[PDB]
Amino acid sequence: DIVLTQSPASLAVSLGQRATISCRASESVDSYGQSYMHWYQQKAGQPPKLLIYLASNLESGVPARFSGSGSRTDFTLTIDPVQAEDAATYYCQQNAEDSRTFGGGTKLEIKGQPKAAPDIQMTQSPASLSVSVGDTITLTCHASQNIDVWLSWFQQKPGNIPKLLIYKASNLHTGVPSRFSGSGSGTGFTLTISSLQPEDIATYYCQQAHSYPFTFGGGTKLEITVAAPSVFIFPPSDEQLKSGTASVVCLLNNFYPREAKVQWKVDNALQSGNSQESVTEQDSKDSTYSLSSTLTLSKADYEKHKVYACEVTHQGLSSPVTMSFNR
Amino acid sequence: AVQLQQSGPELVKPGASVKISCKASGYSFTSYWIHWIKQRPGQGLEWIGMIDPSDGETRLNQRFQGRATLTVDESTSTAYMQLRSPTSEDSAVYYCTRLKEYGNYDSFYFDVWGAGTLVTVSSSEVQLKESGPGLVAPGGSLSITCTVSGFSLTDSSINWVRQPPGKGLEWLGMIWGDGRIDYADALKSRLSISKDSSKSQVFLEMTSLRTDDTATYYCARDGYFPYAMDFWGQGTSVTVSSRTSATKGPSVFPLGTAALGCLVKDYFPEPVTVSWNSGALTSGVHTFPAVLQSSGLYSLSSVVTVPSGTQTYICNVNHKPSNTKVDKKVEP
Repeated sequence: DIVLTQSPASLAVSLGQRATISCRASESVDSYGQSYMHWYQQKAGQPPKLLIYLASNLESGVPARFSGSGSRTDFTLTIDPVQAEDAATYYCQQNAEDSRTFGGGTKLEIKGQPKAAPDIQMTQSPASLSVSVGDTITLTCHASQNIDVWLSWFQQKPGNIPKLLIYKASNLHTGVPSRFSGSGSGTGFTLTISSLQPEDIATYYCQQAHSYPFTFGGGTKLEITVAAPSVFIFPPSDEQLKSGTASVVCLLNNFYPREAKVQWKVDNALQSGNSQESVTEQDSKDSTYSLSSTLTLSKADYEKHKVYACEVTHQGLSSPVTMSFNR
Repeated sequence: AVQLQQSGPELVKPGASVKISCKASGYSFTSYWIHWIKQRPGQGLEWIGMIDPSDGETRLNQRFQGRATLTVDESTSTAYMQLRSPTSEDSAVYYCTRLKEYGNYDSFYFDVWGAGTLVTVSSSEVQLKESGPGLVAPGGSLSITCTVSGFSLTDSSINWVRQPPGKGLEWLGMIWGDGRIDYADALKSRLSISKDSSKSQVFLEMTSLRTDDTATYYCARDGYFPYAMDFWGQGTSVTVSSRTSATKGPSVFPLGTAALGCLVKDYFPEPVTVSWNSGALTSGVHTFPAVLQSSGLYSLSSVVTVPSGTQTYICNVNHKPSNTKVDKKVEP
C-alpha cells in the first residue's frame, strides 16, 4: 500500500503567481514507462474533479495554467498563473497497485491580506409596477456606494436586447422620446415617463460605471386586482398509505385578496376535522397568496372512501368550487 | 452603420471549451473597449470583463477571470470570448457591447450592442447518487448506496472514497464491471463492497464504526485507461456518535396547466430545507411554512407550477438535525 505524502499541507498565494505543490510516493508509481499518478482539485463543499492524469496530461476543459511533472516517486503540480477560482484542496492519487491511495491534500487559498475592495450593489424597487396610457410615472433606483452621476437607465422588451435610454443620470440617448426623463445624483436616481405610450412597456434596468466591475440594478417590469385560486386536490401516495397514514392536500395556488375559505368534503359529507393550513407571504410579482389545507387522518378512516373533494370560497369565484378525485 | 455582429446559439455539454465571436463594423474597432455582459433568465445583467482591441489588454471580473477568456483580431475586426468548463450556471444570453466615450470619458456608456448569444449547458446525463443513514452509533455498522444513472455497472468500475472532516481523501475500495472487488489493505477487514447491476446500484458496508469514520462518503466512476476517477457523486455525510436522542425525520411523499410537488412529513426537530433541480427551478414554487402536527412532529409541503414528461423535476430535501439529505422525482 503506497503512501503518498503531499507538500506543503497549505499555501497562500497572490493572484498571478506560480504555485508548485509536491507529492512524493513511498514506492515507484511507474509501470511500463507510465507514472500512474493523477491530480484532483476539490473546491469547498464539492466533489473532487480530475485535473491531470498519468502525471502530465490535462483533462478536457482544464486550463493551460495547470501542469504536472515528475516520475517514479517525485511529482509536482504547478499553476502558473494562479487565478481566483484555483482555491481548493488538491490531491494526488496512484493506481500503480491494486489498492489505490490518495495524498493528504494541499489546501490552496488566495491570500488574503491585502484583501481587495467590495462590489457596487444596485436596487430597483419595486421589481414590478402597473399604470394606464397617458400618465406621468416616476421610477426609483439606488446605489450601495457613491457613483456621482455615472448612472445609465436601460430598456429591455421581452425577447429583445437592452436599449440605452438615459446616461449620466439626466442625459437622453439618441432616438429616445422627450417623454423619458432622468434625475438624481450620489446614491439615488429617478426615471420619469410623462404621458406613457404602449411602447414604454418593458423591463427598465440601471447601471453604474464608476468603479470596476460594472454593476446593474435588479429590474422593474411594466404591465398596465382580484385573482381566483387555481384549486387542486392531491391524494395520499402509495408510499404514505404503507405507513398507515393518509394526507390529502388541497392546493390554492395564486389568489388575491387574502380572504378565502376552504372546507373539507369527506366523501359528500362536510366535516371540519383534523386539518391544518399553511400560507405563503404577499408576493412581489403579483402580490397573490398561496394556501394548502392538509386533512391528516389514519388509513383506518380513509381507505373505505375512494372519492374525496375540497370546497373553495373566494371573491374571485361567483360561487364555491369543489375539486374531487377517483382512486 | 456602427454594428456588433454576434455568432449563433450554443449547444454545450459540461466541460466544453465554447468560443463566441462578435465582429465589429462601421467604426474604429481599435478606438473603444469591447465589453461582455451575461444575462440569465432569473438574474438581470452582469459584467464579465472588457478588452482593448488596439493592443490586446484585458480586465475581467474576479469571478470569470480564469473562466472566460477575451481575444481580439484586428485583421478580422472580431472579439472572442473563450469560456471553458461551463455548468448550468452559465445558461445565459451573452451580449458584446462597446464602451463609447465622449470628451475623454466625460460620458461613457454601452450604446451599440450585439444581438445576443444564447449559451446553454447540458444536464450531465452520467449521475452518481450516494445515500445512507445520517447518524450511527459506535461499534455499529454503516450501510451506503450509490445509485448510478446514464451508464451500466456491468462494464464500469465504481470506487468508494471517504473524506473525514480535516483529513484527506481516503480510498476505501472498488468494484470492477466483472465483479472483481479491491480494498484498502488497512480497512480490508471492516469493508464489504457489492453491487446490483439490474437495480443500477452499488453498496458499501463498514463495521466497528468509531468516531473517526465520521466522513463524507463518495462513489466515483473510473474513466477509461489510465482509470483515474472521472465522475464523482455529491457525497453522503455519515456522523458517528454515542447519542442522537431523538432520532430521525423527513419522509418525502410525491404529489389545464400542471401542478406538482412533494410532502415532507413527520420530522423532529425543525426546520427542513427544500429546493428544486438543486436550485435550477425557483419559478412558480411555493415552499409552505411548517405546522406542528397531532403527532408532535413537524410537516410541510413544497409545490411547483410547471407546463404539461421531458423536463426532470427533483426536490432537494435537507433535515440538518438528523444529518439527512434526500433527492426525489415526481410522475403520475
